[PDB]
Amino acid sequence: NRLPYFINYFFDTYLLINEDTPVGSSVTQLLARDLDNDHLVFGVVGEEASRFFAVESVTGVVWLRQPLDRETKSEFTVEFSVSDSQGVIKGTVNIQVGDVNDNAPRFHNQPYSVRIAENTPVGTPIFIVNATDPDQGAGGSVLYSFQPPSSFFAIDSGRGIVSVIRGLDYEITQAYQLQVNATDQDKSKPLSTLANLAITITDVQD
Ligand SMILES: [Ca+2]
Ligand SMILES: [Ca+2]
Ligand SMILES: [Ca+2]
Ligand SMILES: [Ca+2]
Ligand SMILES: [Ca+2]
Ligand SMILES: [Ca+2]
Ligand SMILES: [Ca+2]
Ligand SMILES: [Cl-]
Repeated sequence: NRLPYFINYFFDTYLLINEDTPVGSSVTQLLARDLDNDHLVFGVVGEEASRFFAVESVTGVVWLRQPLDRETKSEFTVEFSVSDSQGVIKGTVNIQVGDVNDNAPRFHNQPYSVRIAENTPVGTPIFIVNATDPDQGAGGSVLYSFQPPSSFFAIDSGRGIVSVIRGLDYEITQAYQLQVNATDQDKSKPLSTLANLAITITDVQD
């Protein structure tokens, strides 16, 4: 009696599952060959595997039980089983959760407040802002801008540096309530968030 064996590509390489996959969704179908043409029955082995993947006994279709996330867990290995009526064969399948852009940039220590004198020289960096993004590639890289734009302050798109660009005057304007806007470079469906930045201006002699 000749034992059964798997054939699918994802026993040598890896199986990709995009993290947006609704639960109850089929992820693949396990395919095996018995040389003696036995009606094979498939299963899922382990408890790590079994709380993620349910396997249709006969068809070898594999579907998703608990939802996926790459922010939590990027990759993990799972072991599947196929029966010969007398003997179980199992094989190691490296899963890899495929990323999507489901995280808008997240600020740290907002709101923001700065205090500078009217005489602050033009080009003086006065604050630095930081927004993180955990996503993959352009989903997880940030670009800072003002919103609306400002005439008196700029912000470095790369490093999030708030510099002075037009000279200030206390007798004209004693405060400036700006909104820093952080955005990710995912060209198809991008995300963006806002932080308040309240620059108070201090009087001097003129
Ligand atoms: Ca056999
Ligand atoms: Ca996610
Ligand atoms: Ca993601
Ligand atoms: Ca993102
Ligand atoms: Ca990042
Ligand atoms: Ca003045
Ligand atoms: Ca003054
Ligand atoms: Cl805020």
